[PDB]
Amino acid sequence: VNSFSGYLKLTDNVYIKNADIVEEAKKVKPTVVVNAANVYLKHGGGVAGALNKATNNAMQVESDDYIATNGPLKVGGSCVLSGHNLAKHCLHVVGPNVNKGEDIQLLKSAYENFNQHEVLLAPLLSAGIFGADPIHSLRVCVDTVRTNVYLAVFDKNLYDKLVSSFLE
Ligand SMILES: CC(C)[C@H](Nc1ncnc2[nH]c(C(=O)NC3CN(C)C3)cc12)c1ccc2c(c1)S(=O)(=O)CCC2
Repeated sequence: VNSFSGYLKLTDNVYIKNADIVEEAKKVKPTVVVNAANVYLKHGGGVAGALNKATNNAMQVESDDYIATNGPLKVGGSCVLSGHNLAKHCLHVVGPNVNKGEDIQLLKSAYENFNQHEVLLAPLLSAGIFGADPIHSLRVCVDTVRTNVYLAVFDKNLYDKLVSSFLE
């Protein structure tokens, strides 16, 4: 149904909210929820772990079956799989992990995958333990994505810092 509410409008197509992506998926019922995935689709912690746990492990079982036949994804790449009880589809997107030496330039490619979907619920790519500068990831999102993206950032201090820096 894509019933997003309580979001700050950053541009004509980019919205942001201090919220848990899992709780947003449950209320909004989006056509697409984006997962901050790794190349082998192992959803053990962070955003991936929260989405997988909200599907009672159905996402991980489906992901293991995909990996068995198709092998790993590439950094900057993506894969559409079922969204289970959280969405119609889950778009698993691999952003670069700069804390593991991955190229930050690939973050533009990661966001480009959002342009295949009219409207998406998404986390801020490569933030958290992936180590990218969150203000830079927001700028790559604004500059790259043309479709409607609703960003859920589950940290009030980070949300306030991003909004303040964007309004400069
Ligand atoms: C920046 C940070 C605040 C953000 N985290 C989140 N952003 C939006 N929704 C979220 N729900 C939960 C959660 O733990 N949800 C569970 C509580 N439980 C009730 C459900 C966390 C989270 C974030 C964004 C991107 C990435 C990461 C973290 S990561 O996982 O460290 C590496 C991958 C890239």
